Amino acid sequence: MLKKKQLTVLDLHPGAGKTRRVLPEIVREAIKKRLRTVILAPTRVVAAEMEEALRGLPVRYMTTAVNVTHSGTEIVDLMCHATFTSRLLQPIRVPNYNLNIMDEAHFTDPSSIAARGYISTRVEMGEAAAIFMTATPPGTRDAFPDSNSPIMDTEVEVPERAWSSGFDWVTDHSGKTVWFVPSVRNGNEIAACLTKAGKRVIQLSRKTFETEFQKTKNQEWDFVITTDISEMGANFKADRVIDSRRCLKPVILDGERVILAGPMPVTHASAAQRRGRIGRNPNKPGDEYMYGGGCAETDEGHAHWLEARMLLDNIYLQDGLIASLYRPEADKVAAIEGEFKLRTEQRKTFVELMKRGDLPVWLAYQVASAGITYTDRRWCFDGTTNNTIMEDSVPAEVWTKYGEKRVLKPRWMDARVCSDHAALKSFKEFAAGKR
Ligand SMILES: CC(=O)Nc1ccc(CC(N)=O)cc1
Repeated sequence: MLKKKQLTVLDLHPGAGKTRRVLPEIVREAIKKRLRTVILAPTRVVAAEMEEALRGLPVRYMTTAVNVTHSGTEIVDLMCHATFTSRLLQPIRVPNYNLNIMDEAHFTDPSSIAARGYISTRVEMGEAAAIFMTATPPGTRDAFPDSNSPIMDTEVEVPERAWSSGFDWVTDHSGKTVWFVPSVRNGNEIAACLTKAGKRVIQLSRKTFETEFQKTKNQEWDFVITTDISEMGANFKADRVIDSRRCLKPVILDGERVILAGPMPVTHASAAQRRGRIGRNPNKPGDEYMYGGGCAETDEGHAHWLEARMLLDNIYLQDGLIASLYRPEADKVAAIEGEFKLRTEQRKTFVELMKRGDLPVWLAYQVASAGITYTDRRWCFDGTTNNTIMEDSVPAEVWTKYGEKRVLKPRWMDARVCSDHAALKSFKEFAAGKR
């Protein structure tokens, strides 16, 4: 694998030991061969599990998620997918790694897609080797891959709202269930319904994942209600998955606004990863996968692939060259390569709107490409009436940094800034000049 110009897809089935058995073998060989290596974890939770798998190996953990004291001499770096892409974007030196290992390489967040595009382009140029570790590579059509133990697969109507009757099988179960929902708001309704029925429920989503994931180890629970973030190597001691088979798809409308379309079917890769949370123990056959819908290729035209092009257009590679997306996922977007390349000062604004601003890539780009500076929040209030953000069925209002109460009416409307209470609270803080 470790040879220049090689990209290997390590596509062993879910639970086959890619992280705990194969990765340490690859890292030992890399260190022996004096290959400057990067390992990319999707989340801090996985970064901490990798330290356990790699313990005793000389690895520099470029994350506060790992409390270890480094030799200072390590030639293997470990960081999150997003950290890698972030550093490429910023005026910070990133080694031209000889070996690029991406764990959970199916992750479809924009920074992950961009990282795959950058790495696969360096491999294509003959500069680097890469290993993409995932059971579900891009364009996989298999929702039912192999497992460590047999799984009971059942197609069944899954509730997506509070219920009173008709779903006894949900609550009659005496084990532990991981339930994939299409949104935080949908999970909140199901969680409230299960709690009312006497169940102990933990909710996971991207913003809460590190804190709340620890509760799956520290407290007894009956249900975990999670969004798609638990497709990225989240492990549970569960005997059932309930899968809505539904997700939200961010869609850019008329290059003007972003909607959260759906819910709509998941990809085959997503369904396989959801299912792959169970069947992991060869001594515990008969874990259950209950699924409420079919699969479809809902990544086609999904905003994450356009946002990945916005990131990759702004990453230096060589002179004026621009990294291409990883070939198997390159047709998911219809962008003109280079169309999002920003001049130095607009690029800095773009980066800051994403890092400190915590704005979606698309929205960060619209603001930066308009020549607006990071702290200039006038755009949050001067949009069309149809861009009015609502809070409890009335227009959302903030006090501006001038101390004037104004309706939130952004010039560019991205549904992700108000998809749940936490998102809207954050965007209100942004519009008010509070970060
Ligand atoms: C947002 C923007 O300024 N331009 C844009 C380019 C291409 C597309 C189509 C696609 N899904 O690939 C959508 C939007």
